[PDB]
Amino acid sequence: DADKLPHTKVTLVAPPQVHPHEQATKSGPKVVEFTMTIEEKKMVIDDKGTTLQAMTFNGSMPGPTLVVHEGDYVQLTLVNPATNAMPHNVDFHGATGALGGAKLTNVNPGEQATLRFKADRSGTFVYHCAPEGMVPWHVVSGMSGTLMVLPRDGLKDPQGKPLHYDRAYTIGEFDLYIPKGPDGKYKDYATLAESYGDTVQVMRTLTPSHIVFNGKVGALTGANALTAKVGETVLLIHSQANRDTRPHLIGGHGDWVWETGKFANPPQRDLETWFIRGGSAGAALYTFKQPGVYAYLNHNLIEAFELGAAGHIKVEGKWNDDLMKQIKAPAPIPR
Amino acid sequence: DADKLPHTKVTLVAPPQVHPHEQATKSGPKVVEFTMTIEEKKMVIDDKGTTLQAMTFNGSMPGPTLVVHEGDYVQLTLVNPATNAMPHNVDFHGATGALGGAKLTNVNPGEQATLRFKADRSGTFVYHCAPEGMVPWHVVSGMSGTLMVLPRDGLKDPQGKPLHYDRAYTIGEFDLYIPKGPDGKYKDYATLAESYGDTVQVMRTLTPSHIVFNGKVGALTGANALTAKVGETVLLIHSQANRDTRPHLIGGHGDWVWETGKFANPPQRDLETWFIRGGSAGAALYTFKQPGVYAYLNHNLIEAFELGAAGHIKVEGKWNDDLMKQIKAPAPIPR
Amino acid sequence: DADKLPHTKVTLVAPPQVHPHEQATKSGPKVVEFTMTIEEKKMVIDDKGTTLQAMTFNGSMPGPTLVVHEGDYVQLTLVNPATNAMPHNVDFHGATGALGGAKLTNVNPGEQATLRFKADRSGTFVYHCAPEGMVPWHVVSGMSGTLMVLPRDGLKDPQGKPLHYDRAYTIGEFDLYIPKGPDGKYKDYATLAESYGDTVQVMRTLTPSHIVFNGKVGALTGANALTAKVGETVLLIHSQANRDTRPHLIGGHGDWVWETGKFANPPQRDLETWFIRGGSAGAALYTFKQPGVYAYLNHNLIEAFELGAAGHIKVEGKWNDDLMKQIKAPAPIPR
Ligand SMILES: [Cu+2]
Ligand SMILES: [Cu+2]
Ligand SMILES: [Cu+2]
Ligand SMILES: [Cu+2]
Ligand SMILES: [Cu+2]
Ligand SMILES: [Cu+2]
Ligand SMILES: [Zn+2]
Ligand SMILES: [Zn+2]
Ligand SMILES: [Zn+2]
Repeated sequence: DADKLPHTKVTLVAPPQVHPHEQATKSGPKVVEFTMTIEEKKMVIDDKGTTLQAMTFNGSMPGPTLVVHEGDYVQLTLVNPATNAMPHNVDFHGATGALGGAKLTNVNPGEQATLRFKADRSGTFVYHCAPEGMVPWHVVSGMSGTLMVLPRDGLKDPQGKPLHYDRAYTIGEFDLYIPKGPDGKYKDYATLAESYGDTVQVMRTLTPSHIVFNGKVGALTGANALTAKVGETVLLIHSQANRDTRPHLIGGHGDWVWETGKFANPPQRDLETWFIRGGSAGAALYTFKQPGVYAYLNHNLIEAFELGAAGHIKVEGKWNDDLMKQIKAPAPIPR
Repeated sequence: DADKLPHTKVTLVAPPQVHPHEQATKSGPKVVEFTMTIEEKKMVIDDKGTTLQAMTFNGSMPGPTLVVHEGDYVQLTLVNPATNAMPHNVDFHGATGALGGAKLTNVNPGEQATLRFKADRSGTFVYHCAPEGMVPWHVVSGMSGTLMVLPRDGLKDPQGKPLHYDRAYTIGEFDLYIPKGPDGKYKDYATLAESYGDTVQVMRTLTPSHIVFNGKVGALTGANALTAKVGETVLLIHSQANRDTRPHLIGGHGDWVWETGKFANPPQRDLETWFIRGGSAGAALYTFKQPGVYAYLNHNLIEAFELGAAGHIKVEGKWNDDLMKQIKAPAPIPR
Repeated sequence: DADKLPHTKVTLVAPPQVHPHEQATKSGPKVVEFTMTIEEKKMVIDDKGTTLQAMTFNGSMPGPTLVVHEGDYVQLTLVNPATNAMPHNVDFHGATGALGGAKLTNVNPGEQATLRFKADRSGTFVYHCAPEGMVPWHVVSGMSGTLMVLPRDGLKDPQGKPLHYDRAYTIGEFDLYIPKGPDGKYKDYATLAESYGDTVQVMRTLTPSHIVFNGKVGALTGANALTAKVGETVLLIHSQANRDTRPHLIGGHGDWVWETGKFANPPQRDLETWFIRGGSAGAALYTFKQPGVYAYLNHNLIEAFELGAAGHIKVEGKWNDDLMKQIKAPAPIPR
């Protein structure tokens, strides 16, 4: 039992990376220790300077991804610094009991707490803040991320054959509800508490003002695009703690996808577009076969291109004419 | 054939309970007789006294759950009392032909009819009212429920091993479209017919004013919370006849879930959040491992906490520190 | 390799039909040649004369369905006539690389191009136009359709047993965003370019004005209903390039359904309602057992009956009292 098991300490990393870890392991169960510190801050979320009175685990939207193996215990120290204004907690969907841990992690500014639970189920699971009476506001303002519980012998296909990834990326998709004033301009609030009432009103319309990957329009574009090479297998972890989304890799596929995010279930293959239910994290593997700049996006194209739910993946390597060839380039229609 | 088979008479019960029944059975096929009586009534749907000009099977939202086994015949007498104002009918998604039965059950006030069909497919299926030219209005006003067709040898896991539940609960989730007047207050209508035009306008926005379990905000909370004990397996039947939803048990899981609701298909395990397509009923099993008060809700948290799509499950038993332990309670951050 | 393979030329047909083809085949891989010509035109989309400044492949919403087999190459000549005003391209979700082909098929009016790709994955896949900076507008205005890549040995059930259809129908479901002027009437635009800004504004609300099958309210009703007979198996291909939908056959089922649309995955059986993710095509088989006029629709009933997402299937044959019988017709309630 957990008091007799070896402990290990994991250092988290900022999205869209994921901290180093093993897939299949010869290691036995451990109590894996993590720490997160809550940061409330105002963030610029689009290219015209709109701000969000935001709330984060570890300073980022999403929070960092935590990786353990089935049968490990997650032991998180949750810190709420006195520089914050609101109480916070955490609800791990991967956990069993006490509202996912929320009941045992209620921290006011200047407080901290330590929760342990058993990661007895494999998969990608959302975690998110959930203070009594303020749940949706904390979630939509940025307080969510992914716990990935890998099977002890790695991922498996529907026939039980081994699957793997060579790199992993974590994408959180955030439906935002930014209020507007009488002039039709987005409101800028001096404090987090001042944004509340107006935000609730926008939330109740069910219409996001912005839907962003990793905290801002274009977060995963340009110098910040995801990268890969031909022949590399990428795992794309996609979390949406509040609202449905439908990920698609343009010019690629989901080779093996667990859209409900639970690795004891067989994956589906060859997907064009998959579905992440609001309140869950899903996972797709894809092995790149062509070089070039791919778009990874929500395939409600309005939500992607107008509202912000789209990123890029820049892939190195040799073009393959067997998979795709320009036979005749654009030219005048023969008369 | 059906004319030669034994008949049986089932007495229905009000949601969220489900009438007594066997799971696996040594019984052969029967014609299972049911009766439902339509009631139009005005209902209070939230905590500030908003009303809905409602339409129900048997007086409740949802209608009662009807349970048979694969190969039985359902024989429903549908009664429309003269005290009602509108014609009604029923469309069983579990049935084959004549618009699910709608074409054969058109009853004006003061009329009744009796439909038989063969329940040749296992699963949870929506039934709902569907009068020509008035279909969405009758559905959104409350006229739906679940037919559960159990396999004759009970539920099975993906390996064909037996699954069971110890108790069953039926949850209907209702997207409501309550109109508002020039003062921004919800309108109160003296008759059902007077609510129609204004409701159609709100429906066409696709934005529910309220999204409730079992007919009202808080229906399944307080003295009306669902109950269980540690070690008990609960079946949660979830119907949504009009709009998608994404059920989640906070602090629990879907141990085995048929989110499309069709028991001949293997279930998925370990789900955090599952998806009920508008126009379907799904089913989840969960075995409680921790005591305490769980929330069962739509994980669009705005739809749950702002609009009403959330209930509670109060669970008796002994806490398990292996699954979850508070290691350090909330306390000042060490300086 | 592709340069050494036999070529074949397919003549496309207008939806809701699908061009003649084999299911299981003894044929080896071919380069299958297709041509499509883009047509921009103004279309009447409802029964009160509302117009859409539309954009189509081959003159129809959806574009025609293209059918090949796994291991074939699709070789499409894309023509953009000088009578069109906008540049166009095509993104095949069934293809690997260069944004699905979009990067290699950018055609201005008066130009054409020829793309080849390998159809290495079985399933129904969306194709759609995707010009840089104009993607959602081209999609929502009508520029999408289905590529069906059949397994070389036909469709298979979860046990690997053979499945087939006797006829196939292709349904595209289009979320439209028609602007309105100060009088609350739908705007009519003299050119395609004039509709742009106003349409973007409506798109950003995420609320369709109309949601139609095959380009108009009632497209698949009356003289244009789909047809079948008792004992015939129909394949219903359903594409939605932008927005989720939830198909349902009223009085029927999805006997075998691939709702993600990818034939290497086992289908689900007995579905009441299935789910097509925005940005995908799905496929259902159903064998008719009762005659009569069925409704095939999106089971958000507001989206179906108010906004237009519903069609009819008129089925010939003999009624079966075993599956369904009117026991007592509507009559006065006994006193
Ligand atoms: Cu918080
Ligand atoms: Cu949650
Ligand atoms: Cu009715
Ligand atoms: Cu229905
Ligand atoms: Cu175009
Ligand atoms: Cu696409
Ligand atoms: Zn690799
Ligand atoms: Zn039990
Ligand atoms: Zn046949």
